[PDB]
Amino acid sequence: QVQLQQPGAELVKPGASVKLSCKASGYTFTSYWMHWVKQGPGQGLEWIGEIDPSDSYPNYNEKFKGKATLTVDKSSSTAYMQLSSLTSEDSAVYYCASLYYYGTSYGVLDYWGQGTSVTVSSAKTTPPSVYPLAPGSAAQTNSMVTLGCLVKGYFPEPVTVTWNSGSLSSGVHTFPAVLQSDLYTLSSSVTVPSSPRPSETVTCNVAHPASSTKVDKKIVP
Amino acid sequence: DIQMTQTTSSLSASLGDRVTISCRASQDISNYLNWYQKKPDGTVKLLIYYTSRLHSGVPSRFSGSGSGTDYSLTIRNLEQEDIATYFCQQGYTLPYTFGGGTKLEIKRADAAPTVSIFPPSSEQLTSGGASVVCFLNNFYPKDINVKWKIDGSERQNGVLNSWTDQDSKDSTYSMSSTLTLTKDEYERHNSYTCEATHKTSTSPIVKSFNRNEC
Amino acid sequence: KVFGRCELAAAMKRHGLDNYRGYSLGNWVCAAKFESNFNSQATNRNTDGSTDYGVLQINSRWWCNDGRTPGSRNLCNIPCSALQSSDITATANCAKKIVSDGNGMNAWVAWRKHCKGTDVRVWIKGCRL
Repeated sequence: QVQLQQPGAELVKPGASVKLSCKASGYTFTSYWMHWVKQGPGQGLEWIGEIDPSDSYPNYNEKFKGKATLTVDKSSSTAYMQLSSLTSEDSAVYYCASLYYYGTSYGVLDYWGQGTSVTVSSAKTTPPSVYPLAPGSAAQTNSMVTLGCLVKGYFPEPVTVTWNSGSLSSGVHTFPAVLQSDLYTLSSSVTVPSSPRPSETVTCNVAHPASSTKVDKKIVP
Repeated sequence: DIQMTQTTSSLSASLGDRVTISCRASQDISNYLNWYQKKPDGTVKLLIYYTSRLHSGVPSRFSGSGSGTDYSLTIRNLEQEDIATYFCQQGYTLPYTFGGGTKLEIKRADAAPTVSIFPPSSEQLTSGGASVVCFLNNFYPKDINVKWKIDGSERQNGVLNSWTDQDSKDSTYSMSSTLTLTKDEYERHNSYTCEATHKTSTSPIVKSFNRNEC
Repeated sequence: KVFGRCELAAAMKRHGLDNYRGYSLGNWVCAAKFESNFNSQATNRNTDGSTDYGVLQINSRWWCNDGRTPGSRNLCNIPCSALQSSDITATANCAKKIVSDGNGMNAWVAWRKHCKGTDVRVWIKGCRL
């Protein structure tokens, strides 16, 4: 009943090309125009193209004329966007959408897809490096101690960080895996009363499904 | 193309107040204005087409208005799922252009960062690594400007931040601000500070550690 | 240029116009008849700066760009010149948006008047599509 399925993630090496795919259902494919919008990191949405399935007729955005290449396959009910010579900047979430129920003059895209997050990186599969963050000697000990970890240099996501196999993890703050030079870096900071440590001990457990390197570091001063 | 501008990138109010998101286009697009809601979920949904027509399915709460170069979405009683980002698009011509968005956020009472710097772990140092982590945690507003300094002067070419979207319990925020020098550089200076400016405090929040600690 | 009932009917079909939005070939060939009688250069000034071009009499306000029309929207992203040609690629596709704008083919008054409701089949009868 109008359904554009679309692959959630898509890792791509730079200099290569990816062929994103949007599969329709619930209506007569060729009798409706397909639309695609890009969402740049921390920016607005950009209209990139249009294509008519029936006569395979693309309608481009001057800007992208050369990056994106609309295409479609009727036997499969699927629109395809091919990003040519992919680069750093061209990493984001790309949406396919339709012009269905409303009159073409309204330009109202309705019934959108979920998304494909293309990530351009040449970094091969790599296991992280977990490091313990123990507070210093100094600091006239206040009611709370804040430990932390620096699970760094991994690729690609995800990575699960948990404290005391869940037991403790209830005052954690896990920061967003930012990427730099083809790799990611995460971190978590637990806050617990002073009374509990070094006595009772806390411990980060890092999970990197890919390398399958289950790690756990001791938080000791 | 036609420039669709939304002047306020983030807007806050509380769950029950009316919110009004603006959108102003470059030329008269004669009521051809649409509003889309992008939830943190990722999905996008049509709310209003042609300036004020509620797309089928939207709660009467959403209201559309304007005509000319000025337009605006106005939520009556802010609620749960309403916390997302709001885009406006024009239909008047090709290429279609959408606004940059307006992110809503639950308004809280102030706060101050609970900073806490960290020296490079002995382990990392083995591999010549040098990351001086600093955690500002539980602050509000999110408007927080940090400043890394190694032995006096500032540092920029190497800092690494990452925020944490408003928490489901209070609001606040938090950010890891890693600084990565090379082993050789770490051992070449001293007195590392994690300087942090943040409205709530008129005097800039400082936190530091000299290599000679233990 | 002038197309032969079948000549046109062929091209129209070769550029996915059959049943598009539920409109069968008959309707697009007839449409072209009482509109331009298969004459590519059939222009028509309007008391509104608009000029209708091509086989299908596509207007220059919303759908086409000719320069001289005030209030231009060029939704088909196409210069009017393209609707006056030896082929109907630009005219076929640009018609696809027009028929996708609300009330079907009633966008073409001649069609509403001389075609709405007849057995359009006759118009392609003999054409080896």
